[PDB]
Amino acid sequence: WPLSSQSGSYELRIEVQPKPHHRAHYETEGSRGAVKAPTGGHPVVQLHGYMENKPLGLQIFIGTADERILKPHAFYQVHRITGKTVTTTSYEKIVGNTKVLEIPLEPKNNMRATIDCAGILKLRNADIELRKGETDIGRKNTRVRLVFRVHIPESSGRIVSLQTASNPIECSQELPMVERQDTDSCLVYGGQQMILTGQNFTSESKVVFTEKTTDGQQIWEMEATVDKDKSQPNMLFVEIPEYRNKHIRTPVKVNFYVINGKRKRSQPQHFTYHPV
Amino acid sequence: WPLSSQSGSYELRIEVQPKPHHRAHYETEGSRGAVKAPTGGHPVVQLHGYMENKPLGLQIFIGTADERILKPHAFYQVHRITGKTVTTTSYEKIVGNTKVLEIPLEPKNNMRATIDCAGILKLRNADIELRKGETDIGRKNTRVRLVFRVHIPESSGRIVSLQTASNPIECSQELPMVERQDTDSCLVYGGQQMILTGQNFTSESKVVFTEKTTDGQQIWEMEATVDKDKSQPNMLFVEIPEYRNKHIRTPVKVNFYVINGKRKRSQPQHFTYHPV
DNA sequence: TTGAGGAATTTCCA
DNA sequence: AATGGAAATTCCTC
Repeated sequence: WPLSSQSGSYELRIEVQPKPHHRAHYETEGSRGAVKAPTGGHPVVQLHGYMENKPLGLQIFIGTADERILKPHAFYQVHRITGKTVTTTSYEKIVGNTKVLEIPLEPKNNMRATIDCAGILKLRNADIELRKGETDIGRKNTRVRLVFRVHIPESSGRIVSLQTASNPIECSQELPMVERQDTDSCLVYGGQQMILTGQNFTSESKVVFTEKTTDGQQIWEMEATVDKDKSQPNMLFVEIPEYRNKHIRTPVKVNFYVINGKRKRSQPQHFTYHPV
Repeated sequence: WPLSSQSGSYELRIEVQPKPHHRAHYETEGSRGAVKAPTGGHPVVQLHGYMENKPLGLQIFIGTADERILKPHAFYQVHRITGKTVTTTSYEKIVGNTKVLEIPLEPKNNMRATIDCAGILKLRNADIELRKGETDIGRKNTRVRLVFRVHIPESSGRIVSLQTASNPIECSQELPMVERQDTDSCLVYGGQQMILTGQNFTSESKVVFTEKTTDGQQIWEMEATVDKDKSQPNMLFVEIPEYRNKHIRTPVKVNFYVINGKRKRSQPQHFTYHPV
């Protein structure tokens, strides 16, 4: 529905936001999986002020993230994952030019709902812009927001319709960047703390040290553990790794980079090791 | 023609081989240009033993590079560039399920021909494998060879058919990273050699030194020439540049970075200059 | 169209 | 079914 709503006398809140990224899939591919949450779980929606003992139907559809008139995204449609097992929530498929998922919000769970039945299909830019009426374009526009709605019936006969939107979700298959290093060196034993000040640093970021021969033959590689804290979206706390040879009589130049998965390595950062 | 030939009593030789790479184009795009030669010119084909004063027709078609039964490539077709001007050779378009270009080989030029009217179209994998008969596949198979043929008529009535093939031609279309510096300093005069050990280093890589005021106003910038060798995919040989002021009575801190085009600069690398 | 360089979508694989 | 990883084929832009 293009009309905007909010959170009237009660309140519909997203208790658990979905990961910032989520590669969507095409009709040409097979499901690319449900929208997952950073916690390794799934996003969670909850209706608070409801006291009655009647189950409502939470509605889920994919909407726009940028611009600003929250509306169904023309190039994305929620996908009903048929989790023969993994699925913890029942589903239903409706329409209105855009597909909508309806999951039950039951008081049994304190009107709380785990969303692990929602995927993200991606229609083909051409196929869309090709239909009479649409003026928006797909190109470069792949940000999305999960939209949740509930239609609360009050004994008085009225219908209160709340709605909420997740944070933005990138839906396309963005690398790390280091600007400053808390420390520049340390000695063989390691231990000392190094705080990296940069960008794109996510909870899934990794830091690895490496040493190469003047040619390029990497002879050393070791992952230095990041930190227990949520760190920061632009700050990492790395515990300098130990070295492979404490018995050095001259400092040793090495490198360390930040990586986010596979094809996501930051430029090599310089770091030296002083002999005992 | 699937049948193989060679170089009988005369000889058909490629006097100038085509560059190893050449991004081909789709019917969906516009010509991506004629096949060019490393010399900046174009490939050149020549028939030697011919003495008669009659022009023959050199035939050009795109064939397979790998495997080994030199044959028309099913996913590539020569493209007749309509060089309203740049074109130095006339052309003709034939068939046989595969398109063939026929350029004239005239004695005026010593039966020599400059090939600057040949491009490389790329049919769509699906569109091909979809036709009854073909069993080969496009996927990962994008190597090609320019094939040239001549049909030499001998007064005796016979027909001698020679043929030759260019070297293989790749037909298909990420910032630098410095991990180690061979040298750390040098003095004003420069000259000394510096070997950079990193990644992504391509033949088109450049190295520039720079100096800035504590604010950021860059007052010095000079490109230090790389090296004649193919260097390495992870190793560069830079000849330290000269400095702008030999008359310094104190060392000077400067920087140097590796760049691949425009938006491809590596982090600034530290380097100092000692006074005479 | 011609002629490319540089990406962003779609399709494909293991 | 669910994804991670790429090749392919469109798309922009000048």
